[PDB]
Amino acid sequence: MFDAFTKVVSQADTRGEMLSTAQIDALSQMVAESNKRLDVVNRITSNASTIVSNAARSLFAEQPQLIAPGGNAYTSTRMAACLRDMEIILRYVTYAVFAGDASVLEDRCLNGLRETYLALGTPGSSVAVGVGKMKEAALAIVNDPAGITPGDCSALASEIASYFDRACAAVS
Amino acid sequence: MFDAFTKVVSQADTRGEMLSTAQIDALSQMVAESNKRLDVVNRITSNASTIVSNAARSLFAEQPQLIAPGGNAYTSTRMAACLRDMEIILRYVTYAVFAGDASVLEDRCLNGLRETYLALGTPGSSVAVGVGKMKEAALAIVNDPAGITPGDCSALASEIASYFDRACAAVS
Amino acid sequence: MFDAFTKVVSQADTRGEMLSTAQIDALSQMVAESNKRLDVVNRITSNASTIVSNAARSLFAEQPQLIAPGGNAYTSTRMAACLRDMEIILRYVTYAVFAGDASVLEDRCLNGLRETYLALGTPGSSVAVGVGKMKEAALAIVNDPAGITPGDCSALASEIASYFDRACAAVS
Amino acid sequence: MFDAFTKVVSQADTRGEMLSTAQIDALSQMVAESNKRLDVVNRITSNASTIVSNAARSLFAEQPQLIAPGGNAYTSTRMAACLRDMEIILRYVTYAVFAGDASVLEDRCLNGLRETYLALGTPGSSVAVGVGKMKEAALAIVNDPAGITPGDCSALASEIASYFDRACAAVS
Amino acid sequence: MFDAFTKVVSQADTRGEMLSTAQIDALSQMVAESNKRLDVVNRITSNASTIVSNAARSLFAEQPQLIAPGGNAYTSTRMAACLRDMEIILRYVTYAVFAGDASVLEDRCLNGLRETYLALGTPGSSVAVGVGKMKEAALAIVNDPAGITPGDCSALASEIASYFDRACAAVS
Amino acid sequence: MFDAFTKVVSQADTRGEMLSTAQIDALSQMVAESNKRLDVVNRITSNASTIVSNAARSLFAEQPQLIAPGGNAYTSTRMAACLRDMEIILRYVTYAVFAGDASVLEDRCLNGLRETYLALGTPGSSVAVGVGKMKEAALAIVNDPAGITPGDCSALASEIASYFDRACAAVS
Amino acid sequence: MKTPLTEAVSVADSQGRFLSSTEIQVAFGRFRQAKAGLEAAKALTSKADSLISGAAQAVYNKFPYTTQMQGPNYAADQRGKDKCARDIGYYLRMVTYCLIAGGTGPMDEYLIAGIDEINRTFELSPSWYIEALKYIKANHGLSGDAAVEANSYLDYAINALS
Amino acid sequence: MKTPLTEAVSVADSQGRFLSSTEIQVAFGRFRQAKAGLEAAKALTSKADSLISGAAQAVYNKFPYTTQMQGPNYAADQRGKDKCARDIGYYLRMVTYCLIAGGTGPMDEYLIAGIDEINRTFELSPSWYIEALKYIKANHGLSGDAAVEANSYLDYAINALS
Amino acid sequence: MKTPLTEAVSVADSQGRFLSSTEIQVAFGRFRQAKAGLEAAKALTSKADSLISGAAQAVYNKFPYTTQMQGPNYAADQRGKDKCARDIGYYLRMVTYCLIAGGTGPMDEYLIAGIDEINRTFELSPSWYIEALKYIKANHGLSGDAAVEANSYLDYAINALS
Amino acid sequence: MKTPLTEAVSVADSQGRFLSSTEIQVAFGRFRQAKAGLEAAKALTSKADSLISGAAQAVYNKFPYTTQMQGPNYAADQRGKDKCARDIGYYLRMVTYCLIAGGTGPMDEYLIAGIDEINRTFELSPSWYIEALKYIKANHGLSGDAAVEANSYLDYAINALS
Amino acid sequence: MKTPLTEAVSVADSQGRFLSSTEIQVAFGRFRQAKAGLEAAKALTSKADSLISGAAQAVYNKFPYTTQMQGPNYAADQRGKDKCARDIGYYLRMVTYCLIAGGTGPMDEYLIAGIDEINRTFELSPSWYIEALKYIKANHGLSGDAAVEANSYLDYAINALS
Amino acid sequence: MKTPLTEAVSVADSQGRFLSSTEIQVAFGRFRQAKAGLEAAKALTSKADSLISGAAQAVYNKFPYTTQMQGPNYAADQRGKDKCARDIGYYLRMVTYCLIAGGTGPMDEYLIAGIDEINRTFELSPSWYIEALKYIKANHGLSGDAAVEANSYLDYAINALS
Ligand SMILES: C=CC1=C(C)/C(=C/c2[nH]c(/C=C3N=C(/C=C4\NC(=O)C(C)=C4C=C)C(C)=C\3CCC(=O)O)c(CCC(=O)O)c2C)NC1=O
Repeated sequence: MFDAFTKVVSQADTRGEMLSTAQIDALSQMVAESNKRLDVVNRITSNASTIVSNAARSLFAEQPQLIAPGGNAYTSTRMAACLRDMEIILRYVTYAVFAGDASVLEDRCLNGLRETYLALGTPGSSVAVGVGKMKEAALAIVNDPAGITPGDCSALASEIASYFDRACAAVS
Repeated sequence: MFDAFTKVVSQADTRGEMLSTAQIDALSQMVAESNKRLDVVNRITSNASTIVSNAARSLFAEQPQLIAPGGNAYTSTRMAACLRDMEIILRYVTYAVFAGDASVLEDRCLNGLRETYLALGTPGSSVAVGVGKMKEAALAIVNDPAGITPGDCSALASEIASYFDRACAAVS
Repeated sequence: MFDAFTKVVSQADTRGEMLSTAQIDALSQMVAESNKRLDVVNRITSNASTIVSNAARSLFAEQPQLIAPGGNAYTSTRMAACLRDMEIILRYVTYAVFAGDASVLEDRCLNGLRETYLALGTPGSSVAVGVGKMKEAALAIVNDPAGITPGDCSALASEIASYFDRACAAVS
Repeated sequence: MFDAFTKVVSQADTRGEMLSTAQIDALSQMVAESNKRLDVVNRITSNASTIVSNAARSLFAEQPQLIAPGGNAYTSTRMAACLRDMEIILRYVTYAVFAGDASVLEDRCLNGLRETYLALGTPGSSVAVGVGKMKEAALAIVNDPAGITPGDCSALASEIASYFDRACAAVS
Repeated sequence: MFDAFTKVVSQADTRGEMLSTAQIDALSQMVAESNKRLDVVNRITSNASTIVSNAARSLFAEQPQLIAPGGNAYTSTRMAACLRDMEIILRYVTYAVFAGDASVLEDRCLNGLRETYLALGTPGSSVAVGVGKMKEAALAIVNDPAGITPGDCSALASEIASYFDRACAAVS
Repeated sequence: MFDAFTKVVSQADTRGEMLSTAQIDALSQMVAESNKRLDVVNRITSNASTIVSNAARSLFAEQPQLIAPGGNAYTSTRMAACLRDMEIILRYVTYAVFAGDASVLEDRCLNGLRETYLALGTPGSSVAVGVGKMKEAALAIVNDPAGITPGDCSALASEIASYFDRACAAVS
Repeated sequence: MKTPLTEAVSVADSQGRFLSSTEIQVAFGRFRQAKAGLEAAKALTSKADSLISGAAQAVYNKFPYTTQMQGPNYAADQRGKDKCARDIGYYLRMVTYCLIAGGTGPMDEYLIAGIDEINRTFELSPSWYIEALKYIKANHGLSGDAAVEANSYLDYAINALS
Repeated sequence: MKTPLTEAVSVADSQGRFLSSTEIQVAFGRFRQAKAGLEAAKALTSKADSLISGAAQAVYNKFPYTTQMQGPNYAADQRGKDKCARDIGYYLRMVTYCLIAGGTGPMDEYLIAGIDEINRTFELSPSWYIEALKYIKANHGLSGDAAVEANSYLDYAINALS
Repeated sequence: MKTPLTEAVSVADSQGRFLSSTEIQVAFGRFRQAKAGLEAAKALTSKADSLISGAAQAVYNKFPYTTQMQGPNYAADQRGKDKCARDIGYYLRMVTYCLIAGGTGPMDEYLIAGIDEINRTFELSPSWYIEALKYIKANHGLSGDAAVEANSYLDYAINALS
Repeated sequence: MKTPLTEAVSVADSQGRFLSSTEIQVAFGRFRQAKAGLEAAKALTSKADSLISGAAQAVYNKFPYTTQMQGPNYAADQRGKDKCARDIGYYLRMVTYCLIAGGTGPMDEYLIAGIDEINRTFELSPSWYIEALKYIKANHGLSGDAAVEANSYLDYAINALS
Repeated sequence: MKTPLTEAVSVADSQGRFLSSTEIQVAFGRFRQAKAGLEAAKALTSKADSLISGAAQAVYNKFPYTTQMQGPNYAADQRGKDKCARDIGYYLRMVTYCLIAGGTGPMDEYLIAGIDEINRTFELSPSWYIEALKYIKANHGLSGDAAVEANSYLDYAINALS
Repeated sequence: MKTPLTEAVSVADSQGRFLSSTEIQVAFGRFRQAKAGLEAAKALTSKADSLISGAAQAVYNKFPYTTQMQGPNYAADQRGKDKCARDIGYYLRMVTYCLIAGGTGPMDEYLIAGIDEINRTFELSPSWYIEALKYIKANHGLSGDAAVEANSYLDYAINALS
């Protein structure tokens, strides 16, 4: 996997180059804003199970066919499985945010997922809706002005939404 | 795997229903005829090795190309393996009978078998002929009137043939 | 795997035949020339690391793109791997020579290799060039008149080139 | 392991004898009273978790040192493990009752246990106290006249007490 | 393990010395007589199963308690195992002879065996009697003048008896 | 394993107490001087191989019997193994220093070691001499005034010496 | 699944053995019990509605807060009451399945496995369901073997939740 | 061992489970079968001597060479005739054990495991024993369940040797 | 255990590596955090009694039934009320330990592992403890980094219980 | 397969090694043995017919019942006598192969592996074949190393069957 | 790879855990170190050409035979002199990479793994490179934390080669 | 160890087999080669001192810097010159052992395993030893099979070091 640094480093290496001082300045900038990154990781994590449970509940109300007997989330093995996936996707999104690079999320979570769902009969579009709701709730928790040093987190919010969107796209 | 009971149960769960009293009566019926079912399992089992050896002998007499040097059942490693498969198919057929449902036979024995033989160069048609022979001998042993309380075992004979027929189909 | 003997045996078995005295005489001939065979194996083996190192060095000089940063043999993991493959192919070549039958080289080394390289991005044509250079150096070392009882090794030289050619073909 | 039958069979075999008809009558007897045995198994089993939890609670009340910080059942890892042992012993006691022979309980549960606890720093005597408590509650459940065909279960109650006692002795 | 060569080598290495020409001449002597060594290996091996079966038979006739119900070789699992041990000892004795050094027999067969038998309840003295019988039959087969170039095999006979003796001592 | 913090925590837990503001104050003190601790870890680490090689060379000079043929460090397998043990001890000492607690060194390295050496024939006293040499060179490297902010590192030197001495004691 | 028939086959298959007198005895066990079991499932089915309301009301009685705390995990509104009756329905339905099959299998598979995660996740209390099951035992009205078998499944659920 | 009671326990123990209705059904199966089984063991025991001689005799009739080839694997002498009766004895005895236990277990463990090595090693022919077993079947004179169960064990030995 | 120092060593050990700049940076991270963390642990310790009562009372307020249902899993008597305070005490004490160590480790080891079994076994509701923890967050009165780190441990217990 | 050449190569390959003096000495051993071995295969081939009938006849003599018991495993009819000679043919042919290759390999692979199952399944007696091999030994008329090596494969078959 | 950020994630992922305070402290470590580290990479980059020649020259000075033995593994011709400077460049470039990433990772992956096989294969002496690295240490002219971290990577390469 | 006799036995043992013609052929190979091999070990032994000095000197000539750089890895003093000859002695001694045992075994075990660590650790150059070995080849003065086998061990050492 890559973090924001080693992503740049690996690209440099295949060119046999040292980083341009422009590149280094970009990284310096990312460093200077890292407190905000870490806050976002802590906040999302600190609400993982309400993020997950709420989105799940909400999804089910919108899509009752999912939990009607016969639906993919009917029976406890399956509901459990379904909740577990929500948590997993959220886990890997937080990883990518912390590392500052989508690779962990791409490689270990999303890659091959669309095919896994197809084979199982799980409706991807539905998962994506789930992911769509977690993303909203997450961002709202990130952006909450209470209890934090006031500043602009909007670039970060934009990045975090990016990672959620990838997850949703990867199962759609 | 399913037995006759859990097969119905699993269908009823996917519909979120309890069994209709019709369905319960059908299962009662199967219970009432269960002594015959157990007799059939016992009798085929108690003759497994003559069922297998006679069918095998017969098959080879019909198809000498199988045991001519060059042929798929030539050499001890292969003859052994070939006899072993006959025994295996017979075993799973008796399982299905005992359980009153094809699933065990389908899932753990026949599924993937055609592909195995294709890859090996084993002539499936020939295995099917062997199965065919085992089926005749089995049924004759099942239907033998001597040494048993007389009754009608015809529906059961029909079911037992069914299972044999599935196996032959699965390699043809 | 087969050696020269068991190759012929295995053929004879699929026909149900004992070997024709023509076939035995062919083997006797191979036995009578076997000291040369063993010399060739010993000689190539005794020079394995210069055979490999010189061919590799040479290859890189002809194909600098391989070791330019970005190239498939750039970075130590990859250079080591690439030298290791060189060594491996030569190892199996000497096996086939010692056994007097290509099977070991075919089965355990070449089969699947084209695909491996394709998947990895390794340029097979390049490997073939390396194999090709090893081949030249091996034969020269085999044919060196110094320090050995003079005789004709040409048939053997022909065989050994055969094996190298197979390896080159198998990745081309 | 042995059940009541095979226990006697194994003993007869090491003497090369068939069972004396005295021996067979003894087994017939045990068969005739088998409904009671099965009730006892069903009854204890159907109350496993109140048998365990109540004993456990009671033990801790008598021995608070066990759940004072520093005591062997302080911390959740430990309390879990402790309750888990209670449940395990109880499970093996029910097995010995169902099979009508102590072997399963001796072989797979008690043997080596004294030594495991010594090594860990778990106070055996305390475990014994817990087993004793489960014993009382078990027997009361077994002997409850409510909801059952009335009859004499005393010999069985004596057997069951035996198994518990063995478990207590084995850690004492 | 050691063979006759590496035994001497290993001893020379712990002294940091090359072999004394006396020590080399000793090994040359062993080399010169090697054809007889190989004959002995072939001949015992070629009769393994009569060597074993005959000794086992004779042992049981001398020691009927062994095969009386209750005795260590009673039941098929046990007789099989007992026969198997006879064959094993014989196998490792032949190894020792072939290698010209006791180490393979010592390390992989005899070491720990006394203790295995003690724990099992197998009467070692008995096994020793069995070994002692295999020894007699083996040597008679070695020393048979028929069908071989006449010569003196006495030193070898002495060595072979040595190995059987070790085995018998190792369980006595 | 414990680090300085969790060692104190675990002790508090077994008493069921929160840390005394005394104990917190002691940890605060350790935190304030932590830059020096990390320098010591870096410094020893950055010289691991000269620390080891120099120590080992010196040991052998003092103790030639170790590398005379027959001696425990004679032969390449053994010399390698001996050098490896030197490196391993030094690695675990640096661990204990970094964690500020002897546990990792005690648990995963020293415990059982005396017995290992006994069984192998390795002279522990010698290993302790080696360790003792490593200790000297390490401390000299730690205490070197060149290239660092001047300050007092004596308490830390005293600690570090402690860990080495434990290792030496553990094999003595 | 855990049912006498499929478990007999499973052991046999896992040992590479044709069935023997042992497995046939199992079958005998199952088929004789089935008489009681089937009858019991029928009876339970025909009392379905009554037993479900009955139980739900029992739970609300033992735990009144559940009919009046705000929040999706309770039954203060219709939504919640429906969920609760649904779940109880599920338990009863499984108990009928177990009776039909002659083993816990169906409940193990469709209900028990992962129940812990759900109740933890959705803040449902096992205590509540235990009451529901207790009520069904006291009020199913079966007798003889039908009663004893049914109860075993009910006590099985209870043990699973405690 | 393969008996209904010990297998019930083993599956439970291997799954870390308390026994349930399934295993109790197994025990039911076993205990009803036991009535026939025990009675059959009784009958076989009391005909022991006759069945054994009769079988031995049957074998010597089908395979006359065995009463007259020299060599330790045959019964041309008293020694051989005694071994042969002994072995047949052993088979019968195991068949009684199986009846008593309700499964092939005792035969699997005392007799079947390693049989192939013995017969190979000592050059005994399975065909001979098969004949002994076929004779027992024809002549035990059991009827009803006793007969069926006893035969299942005799055919089981036969299948094991063929 | 999960603490920056011990995990740095563990990775290194599992990889057979001497420590490098990476692990030194970890220590840097830990030691800088520790200034806040230690102060925080101090503050919580000196408010121990007040936070505990306050929390217990909050749980009793949100869930009044727990102060008046008969039975050992509730706090309708002194015994119960003591247990409940004791448990809350434990949570707080763990949160201090976590601050001191710089990670969840101590809570993971002494409290989190096996929690699920206890609550299931003793019929304690995770909902209750979540309220206790919410109260401690709202009332510990820390600020700055101390507050953020302490809350991360409190929300971590919360996540573990939901 | 088990032959000096392919075993030399296999050890080497499993050790990831180029071949060395050791494996070269193995080839030397094989190549010197081959002079005798090949000549021996030739001689055996040119007596094929005589050795086969001779042997068959030898078996029928030792075991007359085989030429007259009804039933497919015996040689009472032409069919059975053909099968029997065929099988003996196979044993001889394998023995030639082993001489050619210089090891048991061909026999191990084509004949030995699974023989036990065949003889058990089709009720063929190993004793019978052992006699055939004994006869081939007594009558192949080889001498010197040819004889020693050939017998080694004949006794090997014998051992395999006892 | 070995960097603070990716290692943090790896441990977490291998443990199936969301990130906690521990991993956030790691990141803090990394981000504070990054200020020095990045500045250090910049300074080393701007002195690239001078440091590389200087080092090369240092090696040729300590080991003069290298500028005059015939043969491809030496720097007696332009070809060799270029290679040597190329390799020293690689070392420097990796050292910058390490500073950027905050760990040995880039060096481990791109350069260290397999270095032993190269030097053995091409007869390059680790001693030579060690001198280059020593020179770079003496001459990079960094100070403060930038020097300390840079040197840790240079010493790391040195340890790897000795 | 790698020698024809012990490998023969190992393959057999790992296969659970008695030895056969294959393993006997291996021994034949070994025993015939031994005539040459033993005589070669003798001749090497009697030229020991001359060969060792000779080689050490060759090394010092090819690599003059080794007799005059300061530092414990070189031969600029008596101590270093003694070490060097010692080591060459060790290589020669192993070559004799390999001839005696008929394989690389003794060299693999006593010398080759771990050599890479030593030379890395003590900064010894493989190049130097290669020259020693080349010298021994050019000067042992053996002929015929003695020469060819001896050289195979010398080249073997050389391949191990490059
Ligand atoms: C442990 C071994 C064991 C076996 C093998 C066994 C068999 C068995 N077969 C049975 C019945 C029977 N078996 C048959 C069998 C046949 N009817 C046919 O037409 C054909 C020819 C056959 C079988 C296909 C019939 C008709 C009945 C009576 C109907 C019934 O009881 O279901 C019965 C019930 C009682 C009886 O009539 O004796 C048993 C117990 N019981 C055992 O305990």
